[PDB]
Amino acid sequence: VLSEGEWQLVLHVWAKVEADVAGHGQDILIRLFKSHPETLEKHDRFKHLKTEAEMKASEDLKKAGVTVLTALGAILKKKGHHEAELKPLAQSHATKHKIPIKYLEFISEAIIHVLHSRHPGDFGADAQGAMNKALELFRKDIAAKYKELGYQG
Ligand code: HEM
Ligand SMILES: O=N[O-]
Ligand SMILES: O=N[O-]
Repeated sequence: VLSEGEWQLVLHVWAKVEADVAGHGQDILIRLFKSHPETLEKHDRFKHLKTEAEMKASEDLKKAGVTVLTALGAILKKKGHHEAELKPLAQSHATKHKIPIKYLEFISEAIIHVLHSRHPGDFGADAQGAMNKALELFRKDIAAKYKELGYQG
């Protein structure tokens, strides 16, 4: 559990993300791919990209970032009561895309990095700690679902 104040910290900084979902998505995916290049291999449409500029110019990458953040924002807004939203995501990520937990850790790291970089006043120790808890809970619960589906990733 997060407290209600922790949830509110999460959603307060999220509202900043919602002002420009695509640009935040671009920064987060580029951070993920630069930090953990093996992750890029999972995206057949754009796995050939090399430079930061190429990544910024890619329509497909920009769409992917919005796809992620739209889903994740809907998850966060449930304040832990997200089983229904996690169900389809676990299904595709376990059985189709095969995204291991370690990669969800990497993207969680990238999200934290970008929020700290862009919104430090809204991302002090309080809010960092609350977002860390929120993303940990997402990963815990998705991991259980993965296993239910037969995927030990
Ligand atoms: C916060 C974590 C994540 C969220 C909320 C998320 C969400 C989504 C959603 C909503 C879709 C479209 C529907 C679906 O196929 O389920 C999608 C597709 C996909 N996801 Fe994720 N995702 C996450 C993390 C990741 C990571 C870390 C990777 C790869 C390293 C990944 C790889 C893919 C792939 C390969 C697709 C298919 C389309 C594509 O190639 O771009 N996802 N994801
Ligand atoms: O690489 N996240 O889709
Ligand atoms: O709590 N989600 O499976």
